[PDB]
Amino acid sequence: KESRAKKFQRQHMDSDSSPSSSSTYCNQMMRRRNMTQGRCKPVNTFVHEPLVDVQNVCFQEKVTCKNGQGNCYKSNSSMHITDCRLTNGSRYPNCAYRTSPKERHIIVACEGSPYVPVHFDASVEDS
Repeated sequence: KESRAKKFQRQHMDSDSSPSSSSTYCNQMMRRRNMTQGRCKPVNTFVHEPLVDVQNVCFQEKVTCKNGQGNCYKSNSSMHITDCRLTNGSRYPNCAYRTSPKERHIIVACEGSPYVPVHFDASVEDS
């Protein structure tokens, strides 16, 4: 009863929660999202925008992927997100990140049917 896309949602898509995330949000969240299980994540970037939005991206714009195909795409515009990068030389099992409340574009790799983001690449700075 599980799927791939769904995993991506609870992976980077944190819309559920509200903005203004400065506290140890990521520091823990990232770990609570089953991302620090067994090991520690070097970096990450949550999202404060609704999926429906990110999804439209795959239909709004498109971009190249690691392989070199149009498997990737970029949001037609900026989007609320919560930066999350390791800090204090933290390491597994320890995991400390710096929650950075910001809002900008993003690039994700959508696939399958329907066309939804099943992976996250990295956030953008500007158009």
